[PDB]
Amino acid sequence: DEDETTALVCDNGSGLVKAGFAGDDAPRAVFPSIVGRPRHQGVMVGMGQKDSYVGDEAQSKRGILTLKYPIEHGIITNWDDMEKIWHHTFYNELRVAPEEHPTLLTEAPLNPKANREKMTQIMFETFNVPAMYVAIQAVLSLYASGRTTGIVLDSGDGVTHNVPIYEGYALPHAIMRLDLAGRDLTDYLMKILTERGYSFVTTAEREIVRDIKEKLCYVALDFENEMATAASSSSLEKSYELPDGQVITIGNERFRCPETLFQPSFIGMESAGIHETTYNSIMKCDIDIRKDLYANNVMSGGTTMYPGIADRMQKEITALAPSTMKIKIIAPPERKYSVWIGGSILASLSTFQQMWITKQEYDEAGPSIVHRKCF
Amino acid sequence: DEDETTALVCDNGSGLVKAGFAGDDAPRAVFPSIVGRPRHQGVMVGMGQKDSYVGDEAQSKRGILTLKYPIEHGIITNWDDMEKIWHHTFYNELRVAPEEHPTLLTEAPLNPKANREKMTQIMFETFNVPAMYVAIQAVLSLYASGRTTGIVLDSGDGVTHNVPIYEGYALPHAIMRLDLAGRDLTDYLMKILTERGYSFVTTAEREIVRDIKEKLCYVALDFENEMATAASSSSLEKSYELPDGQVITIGNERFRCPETLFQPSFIGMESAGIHETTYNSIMKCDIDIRKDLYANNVMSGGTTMYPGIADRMQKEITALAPSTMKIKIIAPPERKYSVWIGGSILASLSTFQQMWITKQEYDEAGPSIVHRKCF
Amino acid sequence: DEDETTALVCDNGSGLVKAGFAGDDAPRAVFPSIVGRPRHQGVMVGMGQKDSYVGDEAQSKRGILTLKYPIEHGIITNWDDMEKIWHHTFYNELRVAPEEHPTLLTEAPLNPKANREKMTQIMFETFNVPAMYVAIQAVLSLYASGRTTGIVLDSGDGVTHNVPIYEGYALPHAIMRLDLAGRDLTDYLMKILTERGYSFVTTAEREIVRDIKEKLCYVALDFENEMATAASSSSLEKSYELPDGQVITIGNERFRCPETLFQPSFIGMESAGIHETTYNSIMKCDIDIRKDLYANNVMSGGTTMYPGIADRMQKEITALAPSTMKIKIIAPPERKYSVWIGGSILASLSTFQQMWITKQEYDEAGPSIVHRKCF
Amino acid sequence: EAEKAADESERGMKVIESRAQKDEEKMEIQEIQLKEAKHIAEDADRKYEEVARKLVI
Amino acid sequence: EAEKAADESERGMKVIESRAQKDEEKMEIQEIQLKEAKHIAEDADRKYEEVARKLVI
Amino acid sequence: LGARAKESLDLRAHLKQVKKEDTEKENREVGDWRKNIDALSGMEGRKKKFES
Ligand SMILES: Nc1ncnc2c1ncn2[C@@H]1O[C@H](COP(=O)(O)OP(=O)(O)O)[C@@H](O)[C@H]1O
Ligand SMILES: Nc1ncnc2c1ncn2[C@@H]1O[C@H](COP(=O)(O)OP(=O)(O)O)[C@@H](O)[C@H]1O
Ligand SMILES: Nc1ncnc2c1ncn2[C@@H]1O[C@H](COP(=O)(O)OP(=O)(O)O)[C@@H](O)[C@H]1O
Ligand SMILES: [Mg+2]
Ligand SMILES: [Mg+2]
Ligand SMILES: [Mg+2]
Repeated sequence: DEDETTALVCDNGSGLVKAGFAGDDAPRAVFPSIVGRPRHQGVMVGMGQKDSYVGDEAQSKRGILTLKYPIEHGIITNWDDMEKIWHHTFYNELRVAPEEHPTLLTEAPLNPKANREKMTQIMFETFNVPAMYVAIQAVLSLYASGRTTGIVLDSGDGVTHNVPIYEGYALPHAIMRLDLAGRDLTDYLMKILTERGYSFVTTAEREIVRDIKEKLCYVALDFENEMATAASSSSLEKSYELPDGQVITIGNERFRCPETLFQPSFIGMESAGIHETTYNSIMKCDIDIRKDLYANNVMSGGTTMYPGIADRMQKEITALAPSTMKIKIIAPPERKYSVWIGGSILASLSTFQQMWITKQEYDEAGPSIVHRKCF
Repeated sequence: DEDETTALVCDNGSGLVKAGFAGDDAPRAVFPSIVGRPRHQGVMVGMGQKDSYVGDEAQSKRGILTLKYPIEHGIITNWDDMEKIWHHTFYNELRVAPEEHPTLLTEAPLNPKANREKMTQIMFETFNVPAMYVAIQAVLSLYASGRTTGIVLDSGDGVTHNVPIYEGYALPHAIMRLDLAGRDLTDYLMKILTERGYSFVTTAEREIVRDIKEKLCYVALDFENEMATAASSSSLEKSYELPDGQVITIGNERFRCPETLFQPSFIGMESAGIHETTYNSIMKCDIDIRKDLYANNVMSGGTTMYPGIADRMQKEITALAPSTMKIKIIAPPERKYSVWIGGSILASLSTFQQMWITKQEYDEAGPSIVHRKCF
Repeated sequence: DEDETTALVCDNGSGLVKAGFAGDDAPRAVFPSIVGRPRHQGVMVGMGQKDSYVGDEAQSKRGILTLKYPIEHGIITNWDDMEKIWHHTFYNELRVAPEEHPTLLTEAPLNPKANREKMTQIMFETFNVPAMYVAIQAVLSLYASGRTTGIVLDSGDGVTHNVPIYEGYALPHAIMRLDLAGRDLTDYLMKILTERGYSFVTTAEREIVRDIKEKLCYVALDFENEMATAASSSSLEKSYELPDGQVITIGNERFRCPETLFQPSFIGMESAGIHETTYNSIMKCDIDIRKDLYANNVMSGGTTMYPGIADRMQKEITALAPSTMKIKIIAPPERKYSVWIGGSILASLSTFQQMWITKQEYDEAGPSIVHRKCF
Repeated sequence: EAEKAADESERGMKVIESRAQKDEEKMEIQEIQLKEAKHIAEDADRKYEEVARKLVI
Repeated sequence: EAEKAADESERGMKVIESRAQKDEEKMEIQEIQLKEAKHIAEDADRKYEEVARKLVI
Repeated sequence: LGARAKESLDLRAHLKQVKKEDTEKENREVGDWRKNIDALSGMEGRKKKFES
């Protein structure tokens, strides 16, 4: 722990938890949001026999544990799970006590207000944090980009959000949430791999196939033409070496997986591709600034490490929108940490401690005070 | 079909289509303006496999169809959709052939002149109606009220129009259209219910929440005081039984949803509440008759079935305008049919057939003749 | 600031504010009279968060601000708005302190005397101007023309004034104000464009359509014949490239918009065209000089940059008045600055400082002294 | 050794990205200036033609 | 892992360096074009003003 | 024009500099430290416990 009473910066992103100290450039403890529970009961002795397993421990013990998600698309299952994982993060991973450091947290866009009130109340009772602040990840990604104008595409693991912000002003009237995310990607890839001869249901193979998505997946420039040329495609077809050692070969599926977000009719969504959701979002607001939105679009999330989103994005928007002004996307490398960086940015300046949510305000007005203290 | 060659009376209201015969008291075929399409492709056989689904058929088949709106705020998407729905109305629902009956139609206020010219041309070519007349729904609601003086507030599902008419004379210089309507109401309620923990995007839940608006919604007498007392409000809080069987409880939202029309700053409109739009409309015209406008205001539309518009209306106008003369609103029960009733009224008198738009006039002067034949 | 104590020359024209130093040929700081205010509340930090936005700043920030007019047709809303905009003009735009320079101001014709008394009092208390003079813009435009005989048509953005002056003598008995101005032009064009399929309400599109009026609009030589030939008119129909990039095509509307001033019955005014208002004005005064008024008519205002006013003016007056003497209009290029030029002319001569309204006169007789000091 | 080398390479990324972004800022500045110059030139040419026509008449 | 990262960073080195040099070339092109445009604008201003003076006469 | 460009680029550079400040504060103390496995050759074969 630093000698100074600097604040805690924790991004509880929908899919990854990244925690650390204020003034740091990158979060120190970063782990996926999976939680493992003993698949069977206790009869043995001498070691183990522990209920909750979180972090890399559960990653190593994936096979023996039922792998469960305490949060999915924002919905909260069991607050005890968050209690334990935050205990682990603060003491076993961050080696910090929350008594002496206020916490800045980031929440998924348009999270329930009742969810905020319950989570804040359990937090304040269970923990002894001196002060509090929670913010939407959209403005955090904006801060990471450091440009007040643009539309943020937050692609988490449970929801994809499109949020327009002009000159550092939120536009909730033109903000939308789409239920397509990593979960859907894994599902669709699971069914295609089932049609390829490999049919698995458990979560270990879920992580294997999301790793495959991280490594080999394409974003098709032209879809049906690329499957037409991918009929044989000995060179274009790509293989992976699974940890057991078998060589699993995939061809068109590499670019037929992320395409589903762009083409939701593959597995039955009324909503069109996410580019249509950015398009409608843009026109909902006044006409004039729309060009700037076209030229200032930002994309954020862990998924963004994949190739192909930028070219597809620009080409389709230019197809939909007039091609007079030039559209260009901006995306700094390793932007999944960017939100946490913005949290540090919030703690940089000396005005941030004017609106810390202190203990006594919550003791006076209950959780309801946040309704007036954040917004 | 009646033995007599009486005319067809059809109100294509922005949100509902109500069609029937002249001389009738109520329209016979009344259906919402939603249109359903097959969400997927055809592989099965033996039944169904039909493209367009309209009326109660689509209402029953809402889940399987992409639900699309052929008209929104007056804008026309695809004339083929109107072609099919009019075919359905005339033959499957009205069991009438348009060959032997002239048609009186009502159009949304200030509808495009190009829209009128194209719709009339496609109509005349596709159909074989002997004669034509189209009128603004404002004077139709006036006729239903049967009083030549007043300002009509037409609250459709796409637009809300304020139109002053003194002694049976239109005042286009003081007529305005506001982009707030049922769509906005559903949207705002959707986001509030999202903040209540229930987040849906599809149209079935859109109809469910508009039904909730029909049943439970309030118009707050005092807004912030009623949320202050609605903090707990066990008695004031009201519940609904959704068709799946879950009990969904809503409190202040009941009167926080229609309030948005009165308070547009909630979701960002420069225009103030609709009472301000009636106020400005009134002062635009000569001072003297303004008092009569205050005392003769009429409201029309399906939304008017909700409670609370009358009291709010009068109180705010009295707050804005001097309280010497008494302001009173008039609104007959089941006034959403009233426009169609006025259509029947138009066919009642024997002068109406002096200005039927016959086939030969259109054949001579093209669609352009309507520019001289209606106005 | 110049080393000399020369006076300030400021034209607060109804639609544009043009300010600078005496002895200069053109005003230095020229901005439209629109004022922008934050459309929403403050939650963000690090930049902006300023209430009043004036000048090009508001022009760039039009989309984010509610755009309001501190003056409309002469009526004053909030003196604080003038306080702020004058502060901005003097210090941020003119880089001058009013302590050391007397101010010559121009006011809209027939402005309220109570308005003059209140504005002068707030001015003298708030500011520290050494001396004062305010004049009607009519004689200023006369000075710009430099001919003591003529009738001035001042076409501002809120009012159009017709004022006859013979041999440098005002004729208030034959002076009239008409409520038609730029606002009306934009409104009428808005409704016609609504009938063309494009329906906007916000002020950004107001500025876009007034720009369209600046660029493409005609003044029809013959009205109904030109719409008759404008039925198709592929060559005569003209297009504009809106900043978003869409091509918006307009035909007869180009000359059907300014025609409304000439033909007020389009949107319901008892008063006839402005040429009738110049005609009546002329005959109210003695018969003999009327011919000179016919031959010495002057037109002034920013609108005058449009084509077609001169030919229409002369032809209609010759139609109304006998065609013996030749009628010719005079209008120097860039005459919207001309008033300010005349202000400089007032400061040119050494008799002007005989009737500066000094601080001590106002301190003695209050604001009432202006009632005896200007007129 | 390899990880240290990778870190200095990462610093290379950072500083070269900074070079690219400052260049891009200057690109926007000079391209906007070019638009303004060409628009003013076209307007001045049109004004010259109009005043020549007026002079002839 | 370290070796592949270093190689990826080398690929980035060359890509971004080239981008920057290209931007500098564009800068020079834009500069000379802007100078020419400013010259033409001044020319047009002078011409229009001279014509206006003749017109006034 | 120069004023417009200066204002825009100055705002951009202000946000850029505030972003740099966080990196200036710390740059290495965010990573974890080294604990690789190596040596241990001198340890005995008959462990004091029977997991030998
Ligand atoms: N290094 C990486 N390369 C590619 N994809 C990644 C990487 N790390 C994480 N992801 C993907 O990002 C997802 C988590 O998204 P996350 O960054 O938590 O969203 P948010 O930005 O809302 O927190 C995971 O499902 C995973 O598939
Ligand atoms: N029985 C009812 N009770 C309450 N609201 C209704 C009822 N029927 C229809 N509505 C509302 O009226 C709207 C349709 O308005 P409509 O009557 O078509 O406007 P118009 O008068 O312009 O035709 C629908 O969105 C629906 O929410
Ligand atoms: N360069 C221009 N070309 C055409 N019209 C203009 C131009 N500049 C201003 N206007 C018009 O002039 C109007 C403002 O009139 P203004 O000159 O302020 O009247 P006044 O002479 O009473 O001050 C604006 O509404 C605008 O439409
Ligand atoms: Mg994300
Ligand atoms: Mg209605
Ligand atoms: Mg004027």
